[PDB]
Amino acid sequence: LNLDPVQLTFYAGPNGSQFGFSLDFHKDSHGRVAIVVGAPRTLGPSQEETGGVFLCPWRAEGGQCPSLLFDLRDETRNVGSQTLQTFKARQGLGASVVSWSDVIVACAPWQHWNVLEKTEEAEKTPVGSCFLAQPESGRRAEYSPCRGNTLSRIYVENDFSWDKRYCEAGFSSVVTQAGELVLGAPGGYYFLGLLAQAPVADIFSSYRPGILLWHVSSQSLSFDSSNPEYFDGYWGYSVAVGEFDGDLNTTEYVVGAPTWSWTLGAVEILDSYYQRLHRLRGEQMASYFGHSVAVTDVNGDGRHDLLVGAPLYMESRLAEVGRVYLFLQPRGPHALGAPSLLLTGTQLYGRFGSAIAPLGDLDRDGYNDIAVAAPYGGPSGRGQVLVFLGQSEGLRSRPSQVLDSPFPTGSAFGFSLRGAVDIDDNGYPDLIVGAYGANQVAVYRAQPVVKASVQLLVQDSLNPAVKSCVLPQTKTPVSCFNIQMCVGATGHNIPQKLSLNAELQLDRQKPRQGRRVLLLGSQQAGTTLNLDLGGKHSPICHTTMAFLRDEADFRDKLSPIVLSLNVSLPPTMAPAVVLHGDTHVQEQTRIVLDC
Amino acid sequence: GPNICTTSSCQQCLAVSPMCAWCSDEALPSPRCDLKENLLKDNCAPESIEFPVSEARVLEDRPLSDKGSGDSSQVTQVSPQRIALRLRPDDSKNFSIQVRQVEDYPVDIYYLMDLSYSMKDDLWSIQNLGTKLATQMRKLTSNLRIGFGAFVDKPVSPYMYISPPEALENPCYDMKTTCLPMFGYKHVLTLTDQVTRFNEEVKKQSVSRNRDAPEGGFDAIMQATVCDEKIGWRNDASHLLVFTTDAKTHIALDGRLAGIVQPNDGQCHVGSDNHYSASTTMDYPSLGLMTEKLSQKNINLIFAVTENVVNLYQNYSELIPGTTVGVLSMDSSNVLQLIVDAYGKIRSVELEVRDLPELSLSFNATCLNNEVIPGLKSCMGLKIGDTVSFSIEAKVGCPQEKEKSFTIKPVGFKDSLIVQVTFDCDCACQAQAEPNSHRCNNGNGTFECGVCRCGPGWLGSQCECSEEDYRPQDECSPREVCSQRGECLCGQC
Ligand SMILES: *[C@@H]1O[C@H](CO)[C@@H](O[C@@H]2O[C@H](CO)[C@@H](O[C@@H]3O[C@H](CO)[C@@H](O)[C@H](O)[C@@H]3O)[C@H](O)[C@H]2NC(C)=O)[C@H](O)[C@H]1NC(C)=O
Ligand SMILES: *[C@@H]1O[C@H](CO)[C@@H](O)[C@H](O)[C@H]1NC(C)=O
Ligand SMILES: [Ca+2]
Ligand SMILES: [Ca+2]
Ligand SMILES: [Ca+2]
Ligand SMILES: [Ca+2]
Ligand SMILES: [Ca+2]
Ligand SMILES: [Ca+2]
Ligand SMILES: [Mg+2]
Repeated sequence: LNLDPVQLTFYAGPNGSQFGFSLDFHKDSHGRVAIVVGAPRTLGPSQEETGGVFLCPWRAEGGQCPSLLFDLRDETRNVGSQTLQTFKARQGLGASVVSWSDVIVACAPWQHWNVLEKTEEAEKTPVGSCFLAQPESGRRAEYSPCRGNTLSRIYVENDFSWDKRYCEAGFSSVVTQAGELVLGAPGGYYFLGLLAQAPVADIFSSYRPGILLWHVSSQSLSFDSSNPEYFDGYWGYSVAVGEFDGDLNTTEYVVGAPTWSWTLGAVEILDSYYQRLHRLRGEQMASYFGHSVAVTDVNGDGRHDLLVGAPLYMESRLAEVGRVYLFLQPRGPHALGAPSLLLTGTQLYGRFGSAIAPLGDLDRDGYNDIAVAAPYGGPSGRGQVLVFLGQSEGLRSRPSQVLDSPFPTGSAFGFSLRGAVDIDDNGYPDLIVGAYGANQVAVYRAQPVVKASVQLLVQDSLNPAVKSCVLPQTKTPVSCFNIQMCVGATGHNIPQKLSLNAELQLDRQKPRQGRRVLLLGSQQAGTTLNLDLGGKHSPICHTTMAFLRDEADFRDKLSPIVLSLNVSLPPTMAPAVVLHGDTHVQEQTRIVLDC
Repeated sequence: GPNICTTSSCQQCLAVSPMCAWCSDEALPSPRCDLKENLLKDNCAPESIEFPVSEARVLEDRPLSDKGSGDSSQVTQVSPQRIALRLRPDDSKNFSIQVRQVEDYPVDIYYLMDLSYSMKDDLWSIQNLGTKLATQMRKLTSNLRIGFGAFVDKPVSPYMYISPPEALENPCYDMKTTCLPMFGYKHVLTLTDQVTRFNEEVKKQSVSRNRDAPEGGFDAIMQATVCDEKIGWRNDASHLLVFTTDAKTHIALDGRLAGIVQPNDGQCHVGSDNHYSASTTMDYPSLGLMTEKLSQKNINLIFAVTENVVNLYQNYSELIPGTTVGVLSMDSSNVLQLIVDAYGKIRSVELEVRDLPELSLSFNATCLNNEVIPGLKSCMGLKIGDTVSFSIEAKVGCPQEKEKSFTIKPVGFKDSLIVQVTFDCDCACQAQAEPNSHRCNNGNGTFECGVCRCGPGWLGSQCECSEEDYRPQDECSPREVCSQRGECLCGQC
């Protein structure tokens, strides 16, 4: 709602693009936050297809960020017969970035790995990897469960089972609250999908430079499945962490399979033991249900809620426009299955739902908020971010704000969206929009929100011929009533330069020269006053006095008086304020005399 | 009868109701803005108001052919072809069109084959097909062009075996066999009627092998459709595209597995090498883009998929109108009958709307040829060359873009109709508007065909008074035309 569109933070990257495929907020232990962006198609050791990650300090003007190296070299180790080796060709370092407690985990899902066992070989297959690093410490603990030495003949022998040659671990990187790192591998089990879990502390403990194999304590890998629906399931395409079970103190992983059950799609909730507590499938085939998955409690009830993206949805306008499915967390026995809000974009081929970013209390509204992105939406397919507030009792169905791509067509503005981290540390979380091949990363800063609570004090009714008030000049006896207005500013971090303007309307329904009551001071049927609330918490109530003419004067006495007070922000750069809540009170006064 | 239109100027009376008119006489300022028959009753007999035309006048029409001689204009299937429409704002007009299948119709057929190892044997059953296909299609054509093309999958690392280096030269090295380097999509044989050249260009095909079941067929369909010049689709022909495969296929954004993210554009890249030049450097096409490009070029599509993946592919037919699925045999020796039934099923009428500008249309179940039987709506039973009647009710306010001509073209047939729909909303007197009517407040009133339209307080019949200034001037009465409260209420004086 309060995300500043007119001013944005622009971060540049390599001319080879991909700067913005994935990104996250690196929360420093000191309390600072900086944006870490993976560019999975930067230059290699010698102009090679590789990845790469940049670390941008949080700023406003922006610029060329420094680069954080993880691993770019074709290693080769001779374990007896097996001369195993790694290949950086199109590794994609930066396709998944997640940060936690001074550690950054950035993945290269398409990194290759071949083991030469004399004549036979393991084939140069994309096992993928995800490299961990504490930039302050400098320690690098690369993690790659799918790296192995089992030669291809063994795979071919029995049933091509328990394979990890092309798992592509790290297609989606997330980290729990405790620091446990979770990685997706869509290609695991012969292009079926597996997951990896390992403590970052344990990963750093068990890692040894040079050697290209380990087990790293009790790292938890997903179970291989022979179910036909899982074939080419593409599990671990997108992952997130949130609390969903009946017990606390445990972190669940939500994983998306956009091709589950013959491109139908699914999303699953897993514990650390991978018990599959809940699984919700898609509705439209080839709609890519699960491309991006987000976890946040926008309802404000505390219990986390689920958002699932289907950018390839074909709306029954059969127009290819994505859709975000919302799932509030209920208190039923087997609840959470039925979706509640189905948000759908407008621009054709917009891919509405490629990036769902939790935002938390974006506008100090008391409920969490979200930002969905359609990378090819908008007027001319540029791509647009749709901010949806909590609003309680569900989610804001309408876009509280629409952020337009300032990038040319095809930049896919809005592929990776992250929020839920107050970058301004002002109770107002910000948003970051990165896009694959964008070459630029945009950051939206939220602005203070002012809720208004408005009340009126007007006499309910009176005799038009009371004749108690006295006109100054003419000295005529007239009836009159007490008109007062009190508007107060609620919310957090309200700016002290507030200049709210209140406009009063007496007999609003009646037109001009059809009006009945009329102000003494200004001789007008309505005025605006600077009812500024800046610099104080108490409401301002400056009254007025409008006279009511004699019976014989007018004839609109049969019409009851309408007293509508409407408060609006001043019209006079960036407003830095968003009026919300009650802003128009129309308490009424009727005319009562005999009939 | 007070009616509704009575309860501002020439334009408003042409927009409030389809029936009421605005007497545009500057000699006489009665209901004025009311029903035209009432205007005759209140003596507006000349009816100076220029009503909107609100009817369709054709500009170009030709009779529907029966069998088709062969000329471009002698095989007319859709009547009419160019009409002009001038509906009034908020008015609905239903007009009928007649479409034909022209019976005999030259056909273009392109055969896309999954050149994977799993159906290499099937390629053998395809070696001698041109003679049989020509024999089975001669009865239902007069100029039958055929062409051939092959798809395997995107030749990228997760799908294409990349080591040992002999796998690049021979992907089936490990089974002690020789195959061809894997390719995305290649243009083997251009569209032609020469069966000898077809069976010559076949038998020269070497299959390849991919790592996984999902094939890259849709990326081949895209380039087959867009490269109309390369494939050689005729300007006037019944287009088909037979597509034979055994397993799943990749969809859009799957290229992230291969690391390629750029979505499928709308250009042709099949170059002189007759191969998909940018297969690796582009994502697989979405189903929506597939439907869009299969309907823009009228290229109907036929799915010859094995029994394993029928349900997967037939469900795509729902999301891609104009396509059919077929249970291809394991040996793929039944594709001849598959193409026969494809031509006998989808060419047997689909009405679809295109480039529609505030408009809405609906067809009232006319069909048949010129009759209207709501019972026999989805009766089918059409053999060939069937006329069909489609009466669409175009419903519209007044669009700001006065000039507009939208196109309606059915599925597959290139014969299209152009509706120059130009809504009439204003008046000729409105263009005149009499800006300085002498009788209206001393020659300053813009007498809009019956209404003065002037003055903040002097806005009467001659811009002289208003509902305001009500009080107990002597005209209708010595009060404030001129009576009790505001202008004049007769009897109240
Ligand atoms: C092609 O489309 C059809 C029509 O949707 C698919 O068949 C239907 O698939 C849905 C799954 O999306 C089935 O619903 C599920 O059924 C299971 C029982 O098997 C139930 O436990 C679930 O709660 C859910 O209701 C539906 O029964 C099924 N119906 C029929 C008539 O087949 C079909 O699967 C699609 N082909 C594919 C995906 O290859
Ligand atoms: C979580 O809370 C405390 C602190 O870790 C722990 O002792 C307790 O057992 C946990 N509660 C659970 C697992 O339900
Ligand atoms: Ca838990
Ligand atoms: Ca909930
Ligand atoms: Ca908020
Ligand atoms: Ca902030
Ligand atoms: Ca076969
Ligand atoms: Ca495959
Ligand atoms: Mg095959």
